Amino acid sequence: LPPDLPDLDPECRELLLDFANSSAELTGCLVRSARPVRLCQTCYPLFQQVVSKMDNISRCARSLLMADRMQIVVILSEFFNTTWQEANCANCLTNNSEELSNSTVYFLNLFNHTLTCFEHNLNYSEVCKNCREAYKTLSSLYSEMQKMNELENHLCIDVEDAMNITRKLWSRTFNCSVPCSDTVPVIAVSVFILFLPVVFYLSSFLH
Amino acid sequence: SLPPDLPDLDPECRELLLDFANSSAELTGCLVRSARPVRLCQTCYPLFQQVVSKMDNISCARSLLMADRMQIVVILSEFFNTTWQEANCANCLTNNSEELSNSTVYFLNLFNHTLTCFEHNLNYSEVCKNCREAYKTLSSLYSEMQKMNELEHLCIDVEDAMNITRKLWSRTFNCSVPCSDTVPVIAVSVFILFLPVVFYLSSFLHS
Amino acid sequence: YESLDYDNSENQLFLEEERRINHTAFRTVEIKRWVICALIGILTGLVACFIDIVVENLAGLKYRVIKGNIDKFTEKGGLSFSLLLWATLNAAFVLVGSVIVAFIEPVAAGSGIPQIKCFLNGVKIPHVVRLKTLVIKVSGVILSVVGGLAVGKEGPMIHSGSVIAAGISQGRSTSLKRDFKIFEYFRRDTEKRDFVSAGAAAGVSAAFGAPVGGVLFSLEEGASFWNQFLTWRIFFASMISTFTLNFVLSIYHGNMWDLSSPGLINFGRFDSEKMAYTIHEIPVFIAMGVVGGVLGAVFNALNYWLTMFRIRYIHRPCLQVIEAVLVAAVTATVAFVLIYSSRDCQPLQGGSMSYPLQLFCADGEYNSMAAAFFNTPEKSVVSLFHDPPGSYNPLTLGLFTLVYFFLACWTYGLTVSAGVFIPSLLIGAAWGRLFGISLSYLTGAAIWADPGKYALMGAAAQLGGIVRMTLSLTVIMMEATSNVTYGFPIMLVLMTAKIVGDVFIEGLYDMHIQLQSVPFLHWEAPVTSHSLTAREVMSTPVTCLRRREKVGVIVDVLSDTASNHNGFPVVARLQGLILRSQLIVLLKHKVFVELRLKDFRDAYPRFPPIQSIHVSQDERECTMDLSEFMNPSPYTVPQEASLPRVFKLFRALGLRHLVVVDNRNQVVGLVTRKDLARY
Amino acid sequence: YESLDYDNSENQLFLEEERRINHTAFRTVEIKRWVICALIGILTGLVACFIDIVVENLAGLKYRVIKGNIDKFTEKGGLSFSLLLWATLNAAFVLVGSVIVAFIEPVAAGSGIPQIKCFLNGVKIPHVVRLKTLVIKVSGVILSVVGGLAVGKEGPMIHSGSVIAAGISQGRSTSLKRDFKIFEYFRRDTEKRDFVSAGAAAGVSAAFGAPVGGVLFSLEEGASFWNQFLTWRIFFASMISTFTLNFVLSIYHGNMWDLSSPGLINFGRFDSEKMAYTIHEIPVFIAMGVVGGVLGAVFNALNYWLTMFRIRYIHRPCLQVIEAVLVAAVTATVAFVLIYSSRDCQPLQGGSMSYPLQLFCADGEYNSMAAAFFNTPEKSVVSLFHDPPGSYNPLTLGLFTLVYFFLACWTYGLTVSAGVFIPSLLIGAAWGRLFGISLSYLTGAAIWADPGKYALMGAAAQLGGIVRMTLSLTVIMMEATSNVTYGFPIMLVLMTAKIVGDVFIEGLYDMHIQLQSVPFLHWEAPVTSHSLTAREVMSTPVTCLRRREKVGVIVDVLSDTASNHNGFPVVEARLQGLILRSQLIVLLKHKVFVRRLRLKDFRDAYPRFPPIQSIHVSQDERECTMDLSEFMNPSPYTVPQEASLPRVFKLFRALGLRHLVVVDNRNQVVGLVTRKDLARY
Ligand SMILES: Nc1ncnc2c1ncn2[C@@H]1O[C@H](COP(=O)(O)OP(=O)(O)OP(=O)(O)O)[C@@H](O)[C@H]1O
Ligand SMILES: Nc1ncnc2c1ncn2[C@@H]1O[C@H](COP(=O)(O)OP(=O)(O)OP(=O)(O)O)[C@@H](O)[C@H]1O
Ligand SMILES: *[C@@H]1O[C@H](CO)[C@@H](O[C@@H]2O[C@H](CO)[C@@H](O)[C@H](O)[C@H]2NC(C)=O)[C@H](O)[C@H]1NC(C)=O
Ligand SMILES: *[C@@H]1O[C@H](CO)[C@@H](O[C@@H]2O[C@H](CO)[C@@H](O)[C@H](O)[C@H]2NC(C)=O)[C@H](O)[C@H]1NC(C)=O
Ligand SMILES: [Cl-]
Ligand SMILES: [Cl-]
Ligand SMILES: [Cl-]
Ligand SMILES: [Cl-]
Repeated sequence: LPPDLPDLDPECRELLLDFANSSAELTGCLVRSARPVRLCQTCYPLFQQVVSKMDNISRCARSLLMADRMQIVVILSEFFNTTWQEANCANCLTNNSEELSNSTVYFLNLFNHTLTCFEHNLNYSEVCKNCREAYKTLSSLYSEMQKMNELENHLCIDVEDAMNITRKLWSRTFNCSVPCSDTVPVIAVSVFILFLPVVFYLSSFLH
Repeated sequence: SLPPDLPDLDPECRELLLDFANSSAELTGCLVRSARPVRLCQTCYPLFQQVVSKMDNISCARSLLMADRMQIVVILSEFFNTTWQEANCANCLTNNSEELSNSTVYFLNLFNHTLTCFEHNLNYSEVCKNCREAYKTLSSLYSEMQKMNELEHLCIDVEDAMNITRKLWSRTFNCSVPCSDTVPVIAVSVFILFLPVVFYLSSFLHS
Repeated sequence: YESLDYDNSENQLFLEEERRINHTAFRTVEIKRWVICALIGILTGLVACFIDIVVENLAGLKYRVIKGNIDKFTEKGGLSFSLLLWATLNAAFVLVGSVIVAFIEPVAAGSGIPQIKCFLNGVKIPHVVRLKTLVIKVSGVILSVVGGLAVGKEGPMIHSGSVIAAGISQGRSTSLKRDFKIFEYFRRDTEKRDFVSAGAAAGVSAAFGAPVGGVLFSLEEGASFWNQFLTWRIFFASMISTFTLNFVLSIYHGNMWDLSSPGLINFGRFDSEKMAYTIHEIPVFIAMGVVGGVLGAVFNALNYWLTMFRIRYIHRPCLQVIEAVLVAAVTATVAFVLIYSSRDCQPLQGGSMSYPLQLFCADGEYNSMAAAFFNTPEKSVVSLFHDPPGSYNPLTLGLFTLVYFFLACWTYGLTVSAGVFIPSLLIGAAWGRLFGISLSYLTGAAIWADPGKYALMGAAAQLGGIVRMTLSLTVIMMEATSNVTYGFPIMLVLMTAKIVGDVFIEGLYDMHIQLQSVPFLHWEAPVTSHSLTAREVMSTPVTCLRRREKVGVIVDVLSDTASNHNGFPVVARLQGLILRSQLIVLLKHKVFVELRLKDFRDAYPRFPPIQSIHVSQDERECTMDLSEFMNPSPYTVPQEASLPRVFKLFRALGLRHLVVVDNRNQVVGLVTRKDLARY
Repeated sequence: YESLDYDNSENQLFLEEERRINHTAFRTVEIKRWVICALIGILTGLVACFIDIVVENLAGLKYRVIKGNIDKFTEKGGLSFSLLLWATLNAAFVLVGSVIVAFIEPVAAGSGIPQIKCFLNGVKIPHVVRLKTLVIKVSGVILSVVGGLAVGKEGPMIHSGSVIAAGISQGRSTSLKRDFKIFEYFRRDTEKRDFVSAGAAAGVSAAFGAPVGGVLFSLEEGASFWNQFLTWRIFFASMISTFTLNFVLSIYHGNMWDLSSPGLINFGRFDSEKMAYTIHEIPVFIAMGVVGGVLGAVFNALNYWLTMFRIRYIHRPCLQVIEAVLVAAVTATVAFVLIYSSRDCQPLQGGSMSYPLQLFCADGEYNSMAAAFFNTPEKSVVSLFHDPPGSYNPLTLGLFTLVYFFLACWTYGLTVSAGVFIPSLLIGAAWGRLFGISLSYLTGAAIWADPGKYALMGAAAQLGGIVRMTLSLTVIMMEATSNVTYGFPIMLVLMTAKIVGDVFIEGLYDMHIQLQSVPFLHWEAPVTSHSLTAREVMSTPVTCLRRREKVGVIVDVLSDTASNHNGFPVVEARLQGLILRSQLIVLLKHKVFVRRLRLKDFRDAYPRFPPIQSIHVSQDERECTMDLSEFMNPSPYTVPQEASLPRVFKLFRALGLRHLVVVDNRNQVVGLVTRKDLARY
């Protein structure tokens, strides 16, 4: 036989079976950290090693990627990169994807504090009292990170899911609301301005 | 007593997420292992069908599926479907994905016979002679199935086999047809291209 | 109101100069027209860029200040003081922009589309194409869009391009005492009406991204003979202006390789799968055209009775500045009242708000009535288009539609510069979208019942029911949507809206033309008027001169103070026709029997009166031969010619004075624009 | 050649007619124009759909018979028999198609576009709008396209829609001798030219999917005063035509609610973001217009000398049939020799070849010169616009562009019904794609140097250089590419192509008008013409009639048999009006000699007026008189004899006149302007 036509070169079968090992690991990592979204903080070394194992084959490149109309190693890496770009996991990682950044590890520690205060303060009025001060600094830090990453141009999915859980737990299912009676001064200035055109139209008609 | 699904999942739905995470990591590793010799639509056609079952057993649907802007189980099932209908693996399966159909296993049998007859007769003069009829009945069966699909791409499992066989027959074997047919084409071509000058001179002079 | 003399005299001085120009080799007055049409397009696109950039920066600053004040007093509890800010900020921009229209130049009020529509007909509104009008209209449309009125800024681009067109084509300033020695050949009314036609097309093309719709706009108004070279120059200027706007805005947006904003409004892409129509919903579109025809009639009638109140009462300049400020404060207040008392909230869907105001929502969501305001109306038109179903609440969209209708009807005759296309497209796309919600309710989530498709037909129906444009507007709508198959339901909707509108009321552009009492020839003679001849509609005691007329009776005819005529046939067999301006230039240089077309074009804007020129008693007995200064071949009709025959020589070859003759070539009667638009 | 008489007479019978139909309960006559224009649009769209389906199914069967024998003899030997089969099939189809044009009706040859331009200008070519002209041009286009000629079918939709528009606007068939009288009012030639304008516009919109280009086409030709409601009816007919074609083809293709075929050729969509242009390649676009003007001038010069050879020597119908057969045979052999000798093979991507030939290729590859032929030219144009770079071998396109340029130039003057738009667009998209391959090589595959974009500019450049039309062609290209921003380079390229091409030779349609001596009027007076007056243009002795004169004078004036004039000013010698020949024949056939003669009596013999040889008057009838007061045009248009030639030419052209009376300082008739004295310059 000639090489590569019905089978694979032996220095090319090993570079497919390790990329098969790290891709199953990455898929399992994604689906296990799927719904409590711990995705960008659990699956970053598996993603980086999938990227490295593709870089170690694109540097039998002609015998794996460009050899069929369907490019399985290409389309699965491109799926991983679309998953990684759509999650914006680069926001959760610091500069060279070595560890979690200081902004995210500080944010995810207040999320734990706010949930422990939610648990300890269990009628949702003792919840709304004594814990409005932690929700306030949590929401302000979220706005700080959001404008901070706007100074570069969604955030990381790991922090958006945490803030989504916290807001969904605070606004509904706790119903912590602010009354803010301001209807009566708003009506009186509304009626006063809307009464100016009939005065202008009558006094110009009579005179 | 934080309410269910807000901080974390209940274990009736958690374990269902876990065994969706089991069969989806097996399928990905199978897609990478049986990738370049493309045995994709026959190695793990049952691993694809167990994923569709585990995707049906989750319909705690509003818990896992639609609870986030990044729906990992949904996008991973869309990726597996988009891989499965672009590979056309339904052509390799018979009626309800039980086993391989009779036509495709007959073609793969002929492909195996064709490569063994290539291997036996190994200056490839003993290849072009004495092995031509296997290549011709293989190409005839491929054309028959390619017309049978168009009445209703083929399966990638048989298209890669025909691609290997044609790329092996054309180059690195250099089998060809002599085709001494240039001289009558020259004669019939020069006879017809000489009719306009006869027509134009005969209409010019007789006037 | 005077007519412009668009028909050339072709006198001996015209024939002598056209021989002198075709003796200098490589005659160049035709390439100068191409240079001028290119400059007209470039400058119209640049003015559109200036308006767009300044309006988005100033509106960004204003809504940022107002948003920062609602957010501060939200949980603190002083939202009364934040209504007072936005009422004052709207009133302060509208104050500055209404003083410069009411006190400095009132012809800049509204859109300038009736005035340019009257200029291409052939009457001259007195200050329509001056530089001061351009400056005031551009600064005023900026200050009225920033001042928060229910207006747009695309309509005033037609008048701006026409003023630029009449300005740079002359090579003079006339307000600054500048005489550039460059063109000098284009200082007649023929060239000016041609270039203003080009500038109006360039303005339409910059406003909507629709060059061919601009060409058809210029060919409808200004309905002349077919002129191949003029239509080709007008199309050239129209493409130049679209490309110039797009190229300068793509540099400003920071890309320069995406030519993505051809107009001042950009409808988006309608090549989707959900956007397709079928033949079974053609009478649905006819019913929408019926609805758009009757709502535009209500709009026009309520604005007719509102305009009639204002001409009799609110007609002092200080009194009509105060009206605009109050409309500004009331639009602010009604917007705030609908925003404050609203209940539906909504999260972000990818930049669909751009000032997301959380007032009373649940800390991840945002007030969606506040997103109907706080946007440009252009973005609201584009977002009623193209959004997936379920994106709008039928209560808040229905309540926004009802209010904006009366706010836009009450903001049309104000003394600001302001457009009405974008209010009409926003009204129509809003009730067009609500018709799609009910269609998607009554048939389930059917694919043909896409509510973004019905916002397009509804916007077409309402814009056609208010202003009754059919042929140019169909091409504008079909060219902004980039879909050629949409022009068949769009033209059915515009036909239906014109018919159902015209049964009730006249139409918004023609109605203000009629209220300002300008002559304004229509497309044809009236239908029950084919039985008239020329001898009914003609002015029978014609004042005439002779070929060799005494000077003391030429100055006597021009000084009568009851018979202010500008056209005089010189006879009594007809020999030709002379104008009042020519025969004043003849008396100024004392051209007696006791000048090479430079002099008849020297004093060309604002010829001096007969009460500025002194003829001695000895000079009133000499003779002035008019034989080489008259139009030797004026247009004539016989006395028995029917009124549709004489209407169409007059309108197409755009005339000023049409002589009626006997079969003895004896002058009996004279026909002009007033004698011929009063039927 | 005669003129239309587009201007209404407005005699006392016309005033009586309008006044009488205005006293009825409801005036239906303006509403009937809208239903006639809707029928014009529907029938034009249906004729385009019929041509499309029949050409698709006949040429589909033809290339399967050829591929089934090329694939049969390619391994056994005998490929010369497949060449003989393809040449014989082309010769047979073009034999049948050319024998029905050469022998039955020769005016259906070529495209109908010069004849329709002459009808909208006001010249009557003696068979243009006629049922036998329609059925030979429809069937001859199919046999011309299926027979393998280097022609297109989109061009002759204009003549087809024009014949439909002139036929159904009357409720009468003068060929089948029937009369279903519903449309009697419209038999007056002011209506007929206005309906043909809508039919031509509908033909343009069904051809290209460009309705506004149809309206602008039929406003350029027929350069009249602005008529708002006529232009709105023309736009109505044009939109209904393109919608009817799109709807019935979507039913035929399946997926009824997928309206994706507005015209017979569909350029695709140009928003792919590799298609965007910049401002620095604006002068690269001007340079392509120079190339298009030069190559179109070469094309027109070769076609001019070939046509001048064919007028003198190949003018018998049998020799024209033999010439049409020999071109169709040679086209097959030229195509086959380039397919046989080519060493270019490539595999199929999707639907890209539609009849692929694995002639000498390696069992999974197919011959790419065989895909330049064996496809429709519409598919070749669309693939040249939207294929990614690297999809075309430069030598293959070079040889195809070189031979198809000369095959299209040799095929145009043949006696077949056939267009030239699609070969011009294919020639230009071919060298436009080569010029993008060259720019992508020098710049090292720059993104701005996308060669599909340059195929579009070259196609417009070549179509501008061959036929030198602007402002209608520009809007057709904008509306087929569905892109507003492309109208700036396309306008620049068409300007450059027309200016470069005009300095060498006239346009192709103009050349084929002036080669057959048609008195055609251009848009304005030729060069300066203010030095030339009305006195020096017109016919100086004028034969007039009196208001009340003897009919022996009438018969002697009408039967002169040396002049054959059709317009006679009626005088005292002061001008009183204008009387025609046809009206005067109707006045003589009935014995109207000195109120029972209504205006419907002039519309009885309206296309075919009888000659003066059919009227027999006795010696006693010649001595009585005929008062021409109720019947003359009481107000003809009139210029003085000192008027400039541009003032004469503009009045005549914008009103559709055929007689213009030149007059004294009194009202005495001194001359007459009758369309050949405006065309002699
Ligand atoms: N030379 C004239 N002799 C008699 N009546 C005239 C003459 N010129 C105009 N009129 C009549 O005067 C009336 C008012 O029109 P006017 O005189 O203002 O027209 P004009 O000066 O020719 O041009 P314009 O309409 O632009 O003002 C009309 O009835 C018009 O026909
Ligand atoms: N009544 C007439 N008296 C004198 N000369 C005429 C008359 N009518 C036409 N002519 C001239 O005779 C020449 C031949 O033109 P012809 O007689 O064919 O004109 P026609 O039939 O009136 O119009 P057309 O042929 O353009 O429809 C022209 O130069 C034309 O101006
Ligand atoms: C047959 O095999 C060839 C390679 O041997 C395939 O060609 C590749 O095609 C893809 C896209 O179709 C390209 O991106 C690659 O670069 C090509 N490879 C080479 C080496 O050029 C071909 O697609 C295969 N055919 C089928 C039907 O699978
Ligand atoms: C916050 O959580 C909610 C659900 O708790 C998410 O809502 C879903 O979002 C997806 C994608 O936008 C939609 O397809 C679903 O219909 C939504 N479900 C419901 C019940 O609304 C929401 O997207 C989350 N937001 C963020 C920023 O993560
Ligand atoms: Cl506007
Ligand atoms: Cl407006
Ligand atoms: Cl064609
Ligand atoms: Cl053609």
